[PDB]
Amino acid sequence: SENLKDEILEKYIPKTKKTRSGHIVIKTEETPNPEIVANTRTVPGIITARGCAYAGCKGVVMGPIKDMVHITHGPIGCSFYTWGGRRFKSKPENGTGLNFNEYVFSTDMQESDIVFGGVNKLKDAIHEAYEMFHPAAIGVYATCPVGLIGDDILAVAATASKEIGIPVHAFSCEGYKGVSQSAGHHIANNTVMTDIIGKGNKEQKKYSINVLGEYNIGGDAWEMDRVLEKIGYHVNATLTGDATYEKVQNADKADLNLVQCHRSINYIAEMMETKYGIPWIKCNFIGVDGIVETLRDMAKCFDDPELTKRTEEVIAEEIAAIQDDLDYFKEKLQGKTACLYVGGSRSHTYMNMLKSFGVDSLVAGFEFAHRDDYEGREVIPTIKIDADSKNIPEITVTPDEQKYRVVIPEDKVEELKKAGVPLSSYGGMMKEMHDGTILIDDMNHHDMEVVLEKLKPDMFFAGIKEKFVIQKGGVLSKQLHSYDYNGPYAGFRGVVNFGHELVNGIYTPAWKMITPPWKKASSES
Amino acid sequence: SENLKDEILEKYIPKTKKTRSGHIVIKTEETPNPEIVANTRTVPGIITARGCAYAGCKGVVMGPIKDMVHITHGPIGCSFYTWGGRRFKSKPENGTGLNFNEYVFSTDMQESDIVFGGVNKLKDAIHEAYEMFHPAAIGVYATCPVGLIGDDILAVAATASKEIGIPVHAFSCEGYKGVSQSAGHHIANNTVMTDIIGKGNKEQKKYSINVLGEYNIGGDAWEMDRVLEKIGYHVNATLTGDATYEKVQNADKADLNLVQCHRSINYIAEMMETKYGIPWIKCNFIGVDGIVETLRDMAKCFDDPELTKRTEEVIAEEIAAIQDDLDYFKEKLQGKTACLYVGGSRSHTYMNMLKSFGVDSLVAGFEFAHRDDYEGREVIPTIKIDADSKNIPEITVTPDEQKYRVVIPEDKVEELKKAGVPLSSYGGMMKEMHDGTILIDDMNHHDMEVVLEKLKPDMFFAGIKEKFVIQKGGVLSKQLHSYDYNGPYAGFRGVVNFGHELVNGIYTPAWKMITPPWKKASSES
Amino acid sequence: LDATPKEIVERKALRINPAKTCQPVGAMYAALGIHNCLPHSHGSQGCCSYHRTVLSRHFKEPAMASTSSFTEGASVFGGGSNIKTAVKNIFSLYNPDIIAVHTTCLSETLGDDLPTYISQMEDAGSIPEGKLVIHTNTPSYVGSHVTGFANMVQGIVNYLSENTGAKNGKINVIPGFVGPADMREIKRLFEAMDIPYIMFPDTSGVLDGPTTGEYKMYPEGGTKIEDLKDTGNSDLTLSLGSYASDLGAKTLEKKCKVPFKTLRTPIGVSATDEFIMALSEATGKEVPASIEEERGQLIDLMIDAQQYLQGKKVALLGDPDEIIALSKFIIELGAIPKYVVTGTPGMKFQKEIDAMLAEAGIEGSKVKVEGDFFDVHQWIKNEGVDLLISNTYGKFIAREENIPFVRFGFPIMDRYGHYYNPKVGYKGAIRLVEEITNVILDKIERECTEEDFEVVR
Amino acid sequence: LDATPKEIVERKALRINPAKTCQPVGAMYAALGIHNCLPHSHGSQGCCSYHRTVLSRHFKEPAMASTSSFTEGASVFGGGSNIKTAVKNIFSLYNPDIIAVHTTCLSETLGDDLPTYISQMEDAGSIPEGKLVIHTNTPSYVGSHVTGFANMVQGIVNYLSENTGAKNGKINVIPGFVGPADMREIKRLFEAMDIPYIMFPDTSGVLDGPTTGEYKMYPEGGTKIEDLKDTGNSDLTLSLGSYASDLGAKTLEKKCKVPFKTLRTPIGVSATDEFIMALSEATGKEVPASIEEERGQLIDLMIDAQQYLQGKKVALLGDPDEIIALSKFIIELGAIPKYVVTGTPGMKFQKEIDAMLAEAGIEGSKVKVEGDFFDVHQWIKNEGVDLLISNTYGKFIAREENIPFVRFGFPIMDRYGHYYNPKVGYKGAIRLVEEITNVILDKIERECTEEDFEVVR
Ligand code: CFM
Ligand code: CFM
Ligand SMILES: [Ca+2]
Ligand SMILES: [Ca+2]
Repeated sequence: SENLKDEILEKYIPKTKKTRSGHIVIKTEETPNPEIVANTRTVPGIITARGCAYAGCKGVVMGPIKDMVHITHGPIGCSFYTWGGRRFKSKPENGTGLNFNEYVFSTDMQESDIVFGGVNKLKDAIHEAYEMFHPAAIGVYATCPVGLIGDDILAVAATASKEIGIPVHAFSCEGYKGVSQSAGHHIANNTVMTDIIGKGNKEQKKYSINVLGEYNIGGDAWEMDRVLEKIGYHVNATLTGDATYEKVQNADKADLNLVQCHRSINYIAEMMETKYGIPWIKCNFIGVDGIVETLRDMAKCFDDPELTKRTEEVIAEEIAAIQDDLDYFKEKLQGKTACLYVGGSRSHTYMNMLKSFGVDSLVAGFEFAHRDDYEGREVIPTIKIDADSKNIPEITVTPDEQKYRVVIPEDKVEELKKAGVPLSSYGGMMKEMHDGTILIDDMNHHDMEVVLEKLKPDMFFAGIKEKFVIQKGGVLSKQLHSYDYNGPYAGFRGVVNFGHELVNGIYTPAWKMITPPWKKASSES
Repeated sequence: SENLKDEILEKYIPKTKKTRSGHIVIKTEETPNPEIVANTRTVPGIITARGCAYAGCKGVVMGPIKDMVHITHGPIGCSFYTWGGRRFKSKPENGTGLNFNEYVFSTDMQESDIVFGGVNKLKDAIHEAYEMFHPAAIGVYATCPVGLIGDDILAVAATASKEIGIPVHAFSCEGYKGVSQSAGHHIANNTVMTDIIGKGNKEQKKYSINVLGEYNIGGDAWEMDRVLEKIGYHVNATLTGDATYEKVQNADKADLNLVQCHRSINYIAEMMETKYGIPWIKCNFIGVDGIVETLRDMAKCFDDPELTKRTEEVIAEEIAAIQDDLDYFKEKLQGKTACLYVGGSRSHTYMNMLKSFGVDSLVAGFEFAHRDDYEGREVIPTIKIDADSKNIPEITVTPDEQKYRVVIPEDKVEELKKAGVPLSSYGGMMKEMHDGTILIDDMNHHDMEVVLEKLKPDMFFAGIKEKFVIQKGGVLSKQLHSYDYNGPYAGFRGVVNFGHELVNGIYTPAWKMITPPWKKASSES
Repeated sequence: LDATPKEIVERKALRINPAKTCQPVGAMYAALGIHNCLPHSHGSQGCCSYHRTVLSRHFKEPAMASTSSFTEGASVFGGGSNIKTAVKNIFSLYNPDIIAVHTTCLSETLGDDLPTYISQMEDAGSIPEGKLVIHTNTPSYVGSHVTGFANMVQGIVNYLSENTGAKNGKINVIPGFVGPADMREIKRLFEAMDIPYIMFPDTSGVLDGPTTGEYKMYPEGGTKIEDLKDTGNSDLTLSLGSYASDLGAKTLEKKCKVPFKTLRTPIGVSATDEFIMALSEATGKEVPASIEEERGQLIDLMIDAQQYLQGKKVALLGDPDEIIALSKFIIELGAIPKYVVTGTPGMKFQKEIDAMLAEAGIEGSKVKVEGDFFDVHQWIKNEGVDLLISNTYGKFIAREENIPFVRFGFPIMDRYGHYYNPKVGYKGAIRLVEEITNVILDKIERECTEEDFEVVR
Repeated sequence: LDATPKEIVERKALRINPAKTCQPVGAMYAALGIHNCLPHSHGSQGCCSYHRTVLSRHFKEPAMASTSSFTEGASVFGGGSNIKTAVKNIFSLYNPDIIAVHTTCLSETLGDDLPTYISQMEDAGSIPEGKLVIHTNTPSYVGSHVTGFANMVQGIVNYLSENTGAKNGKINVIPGFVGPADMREIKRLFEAMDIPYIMFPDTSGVLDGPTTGEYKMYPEGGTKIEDLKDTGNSDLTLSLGSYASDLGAKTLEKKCKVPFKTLRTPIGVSATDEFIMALSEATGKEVPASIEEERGQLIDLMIDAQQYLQGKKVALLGDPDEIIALSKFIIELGAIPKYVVTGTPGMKFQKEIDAMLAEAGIEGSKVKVEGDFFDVHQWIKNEGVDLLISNTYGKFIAREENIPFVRFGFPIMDRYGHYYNPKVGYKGAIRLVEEITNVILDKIERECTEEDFEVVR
């Protein structure tokens, strides 16, 4: 359809009207699922939700590893604003071990460093961080001025590595790269893949699983790994959250990779299949359907009925305790309408869950994700690069001569074929969205106010900037990023926390008492 | 001259001026120790601080015995106002020990009860308390209407007691009795002597000493016993303190009785000597002087070389322990003026501790004390009674035949001469007091004000209602009853608590910040 | 903080840890809301002292009062002679403009006829010119301290509020047994509205007050005696809270037919909106932006903290009139009132907060009129509550049973400052949403595991 | 909440747990103090998200700002093209009356000349009829958010202050980097002494406020453009913060020649008195009975609570103006400022603190300008302190070493309602004394023995 595109586009000056246009797509059966324009420049002076390259690299992929001091090279706010903002949970490895979640380390650049590039203040701060805390590795991250003042944070880490004797990893993620934090993921995924996965010894166990791309926000991974510990799977590495450097290093002591977030870890999912023969699956541990399917798919990739039998037993057991609440949740919430806007992947996963409560997701979109996250992985042969995206170096992986194996032969095609087990595939969001559904890439402050005033959603799931705008006009914004300081929202157990939190949030008494007696009635008293 | 006495008096309607003059005196050379009229009835519509018989029987004396349910027979305010304001700290006897200190029991009298007598409610409330709690004894306390209404609590008590098994003890202290809280201390004292005190069966111990008239306010008794315990005496009863009903029944199994408050259990001291042969000394554990001579005289009575040197050993080690700040307290506190008005012992006991500091007492009175307390136990032949007052049971005893004993042979008169160990004697307040000082029995708000404005002290010790009049006028008042919710103020460690509290009281900066810079010389220019 | 059974013992005779005090203190308090008035306990000596001590220990301020200092002999010959001497000594030495007399169980059981002693004093020239002794009969073995306040305020209409025809344009407001900061806020919403009023009693420039560095026995606040007189010819009387305020309001309405209006104590959205609406409806004038905004900020704060508020079970213990207004406000916060007790007698409390949970769909509640603290702790031993909002003695239940607790009512004797901020209006509701939320966040911040410790919340 | 070497180490280059943040968000705060202003970050877009997200987290409110969203290419071709486009989509879509622009690391490192860029948009008709663009230069690698505030105050006098030859009898006030509640309290005080003002910035009806049901991109508080223009025609300026209101102060007076006085932020008795004294010596206004009462109720609280506030050593971290004046209050209270830290630079913080301790004979205290939380925690591990006053991240030390914590400053992203309290004035100070007494007494009543526990404190 096209009619709401005109209500939104009506106001834009025509040059912005032209650019903006491809980013708003409406799904019609007619146009049986279409193409959106994702991952280009943000338009200046539009109010967007989006970030910087460093926000996806230090912020989200690298930040989570618990025993590496992660130091920022640049002025203070790049470190300050990473200090407990995104809430990934660690606890030290097995009571002992390091945990650095509580601190932020910086080089606090000053004007002399900006004019005479602070590379010994990095040499010094690197040796200092090591002497004080003697960590597993140290990671140096780049901020906007490092690049321009010519600081080769890469060379400094190489010298550093050899005097200090610890891995010191340099990451160039200056906030003026790409167009959003999606670019940042790509930059980080490369250094991990090369110089930390694979390096290591720890021999593998049976049923070794890795959950890839799960930053354990609000406990989520501890929850998935509860249910899987429970089947007999050995999750070798969650890539990240509560990940030890030593556990990332041996992430090849696995059998399947289970990509939960496709937009941040697909580069590794791909490069691993190639070097070691560790096939990836798209997995979804959010919402019951997503979860039951993920469990049955990976049990089908693994070969055996003992493990399929126990999966069915623990599937049952689990959803039956969770049942009467599921029921409750539906009865309070059916008929309501949601719009969803996160970045990368959470507008999609949280959808199955909302169908489970009878809520209709009318509108959805991402603030930094690419075309294959909406349409499908298929379209990746097909992409127009002018952009500014991962015009950021791409790297190539060749079979590890020694640790290469093919873990499933060609009944892999019997997976993809039969019962549609998602072996190395994703078919995005749009696919799942209902008809007469709207998708908006890098939706701004303008766009959500006509979606809000034209369409009237009962709830709107965005983030923090945006939370208090929606809430102020009398509609319920729950933030899907930071869980509204709750957790888990993954697994069978998260599902019931997400359910009540939402129930409670709609049935909040003060919602109905925003308008006073003298205004809405006694206008002259 | 000292026309302060004359200044206080002159504004007084002349029938009042003639009762009031006998109350204020000046001790002076020609007159070391003048007469004061004391235990007078209170004049109506003069702000007096005095309480009632019930405050002294139920709240003060009996109150501290921690495993009796002390139930107020009367309306609710009488029970509510003895709920935690009087700071007797208690602790369960040896872990599993009943303690009812944080509870306040009542038959709460009603309307139908006044017109038909709540005598039957008292009967049912007693076995409700016993059933629910199972006390050691239960205690019954009578407020104003109970005398008026005809419920004879004495007879209900005695009966229910037989039923229940336990000691139910009825105490008539209807607050219209007496002229003050003293009346309550005489009432409590006969009953506990007659039917509680020599009813146990403990096999008396080595240097069984007793502290009598100590209620343990803020752990005062706990500090008294830690010095006494060190030395080698076995304290056997503290009379009432943190007392089990049981070690009161065995108060008779001591050799020497240390009376700390003379106004409250001097009737016990007296009858206890006369029935069992146990001599009392006048002890004082407030102030380092007060406590070292108490100890020395105690040793004079258990004339025992190791005990007599163990006292000398512990005294010295313990004063080294508090030395450095006792003469710091002084650096800051000498040269200051003090006035004391307290109940019927403290205005006198603290008087050495102030002096030890260099602070002089200038004016000092007592709420409800008598002539032996201002003047010395000797005038007890010279006193005669009624204020409006005295129809208070004068109990009388006979020595046991089979249980009386000569603890000291007539060695006692060796000692009453021999540095006059205050063995079965007390020289009151006026003779610790210096010349040109004022004593003021039953001080009004008018008196305090004249004193305060003519003499302008530096501190004035009193209690909760005076506390705030005195400091709103901007002068320090600390509280000598409640200790300002810290303590011990008695003991050795207890000296230090007073000194620091007090110097931190004087050196508080808002004292000096009461005048705003404008209405000073800066607000008419 | 021991001895309470888990296994409930429903007592009929033994009162333990009560949720009330007797009559005289509310009457004492009420009298300090008259300017240049000295409260007098006509009766028993130790009563005055005990009652002046709960005000000095709540507010950390003096509460002055005199006693007839009855003895054994007044229990034969009356307490007449005792008050007659006291009136003399009070005027000569301490000089009040008015003396407000109220009684105790002793004089009340003695049946001591105050109005004839009063008559006797200035028919025998004893009370000087421009001076007055006024009075109320306060039987402590009836009601509670709110009943006392109720009674002092109707004694004050009885002796003072006269209709001379020379009618003002004022509405009178009786604030209930609320604190000096509550009386200050209710005056100030009136100032935001332009409505001319007379509030009596007013402990505002009195039981909370500034160190001058001078002590004045009669502090400057309190209702003036010339103002209490023109309470007879005003346009309307609003009485904030039934149990405390209706009595003077109806009695005034009777001697001088001045209307009266009974509205609840203004705590949270309903009670405040309504107070406000009442002033509007009655005076014709419209609500100011200052108030729309205090109102907006309140709804916004209850909406931002909403995460925490929803479904918290609460144990409430206090006074009838305010716990009626407060339970409605935890009901609009999204919390459940689980255990609502008042110690002070009265059907209304049963009835009103009863209705409140039926039109709200709340079940499992134990609401109890004339209960005590032992009762609520025993209930909590059986199924726990999430928050406790009582005076200072509920703190023993809090510590023992690790329950969040906010102090509220009479008497809070542990803390400093409480007395200077309201619980009434939009302000005192903001304030209350703030403190119940911090108490709940502080708890969870304290008892979570170290990987469950959060930074934004 | 651990792994800090107890053994103190002094670090030259590793900054751990900073007690400051970067310039742009102070500049965003101050720009939200102008009515119908929409801040613009000129640099990459990461910096916008971060600063609006901290402003929402501390006020549970919306911060709205736009970006010249800089890419790879602006490093080669400036940000000329970027703010030009940015201005056209702003004015087209969401039109402020004023776009107030500030920069980040990038623009300062690349040398961006947004003086010519503005003149270009202007010449090019990209600024509509009657609208405007203002800018300040907020370089991230020098100073902190106090400095971004202080610079946006100057850019707005520099573009807007006018002496149009006709003095108002108003006094200009620049409240410093204080929250909506402190601006609102000082307006409350001006007007109490009956002095007309112009206060800029004025976050008052912008970063707190009503849920009404309609959202406005431009809330209605803040200063009006017209009044910001009239500052040039006032009689005096009062700077409340030498670190934050002073560039403005000077720059108003070098430009419009309106003379300025610098006061301390008005926290506590000493500095709040000199604030009312500045209002008197200037207009000649007599100080009312009201403010007099307010002063004295702080003095009776300061005095009634005194036992608990005496010989209590306090660790304090924060921004220079607020921590200098709050360290004075802590001394006034009876307590000892044992560890006094600011992340933000400048000698004056440290040598103003030095001669208040030295002044008062306080010794052993450590004063660190440009220090973090890792420093103050190591200190606490070699010398445990009695209270902690800090913004939200103080909590990690306070749970490790169980310390009573009072949240103060920017940023507190933790509790709800805190932005409605003043910390200025006698009202603010009463609220401070009150929470300091309570967190202390809270710990006591939790820590103590059953048997050793009290009911009146
Ligand atoms: S906005 Fe995720 S692609 Fe990235 S911080 Fe959130 S919807 Fe990021 S799911 Fe993840 S843990 Fe996230 S929620 Fe992919 S990692 S740059 Mo803001
Ligand atoms: S006012 Fe003691 S005769 Fe009695 S309660 Fe205090 S100065 Fe009493 S020492 Fe004691 S524990 Fe006392 S402090 Fe005698 S017991 S009727 Mo108010
Ligand atoms: Ca006070
Ligand atoms: Ca808000």
